[PDB]
Amino acid sequence: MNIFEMLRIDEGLRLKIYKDTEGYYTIGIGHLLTKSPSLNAAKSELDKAIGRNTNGVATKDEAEKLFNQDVDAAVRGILRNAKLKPVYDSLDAVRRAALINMVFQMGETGVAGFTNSLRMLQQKRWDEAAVNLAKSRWYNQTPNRAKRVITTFRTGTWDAYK
Ligand SMILES: [Cl-]
Ligand SMILES: [Cl-]
Repeated sequence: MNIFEMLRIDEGLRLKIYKDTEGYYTIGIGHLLTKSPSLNAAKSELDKAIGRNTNGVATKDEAEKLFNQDVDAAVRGILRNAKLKPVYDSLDAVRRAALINMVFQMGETGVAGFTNSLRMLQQKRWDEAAVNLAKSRWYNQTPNRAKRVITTFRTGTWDAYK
């Protein structure tokens, strides 16, 4: 298992513009297009992302390219973030993937706000962190996915994904 396969399981793959769990237009492997209520605005962002008149549809290769770009951006965001970097640096490889997953879903800002959990993770207080992570809108809105990521931070194994 690795970050790509992990996120592929969590996000799925859809080749036509769809609405995510929050009702925002997305495409491919969890690639958010826009928070705007307008389908046209979404089609326009899709075309600009892929570089062609797509008509709201992407091919598999295109979706996978957006995915590679997004994972790369998530990592790079973490490394540039003063609150995130130190946590990431302190973690083992598996847990690092858990942190990337969270950033991919909610953004640098979103995750950087889990101040208390981040400190616990940095301290390697696994069970405590897991408890704190669960007291969040994130967990209440997408509990199955959140449980998978949490278990990952708790155990440092990929058991939740197997
Ligand atoms: Cl893009
Ligand atoms: Cl879920």
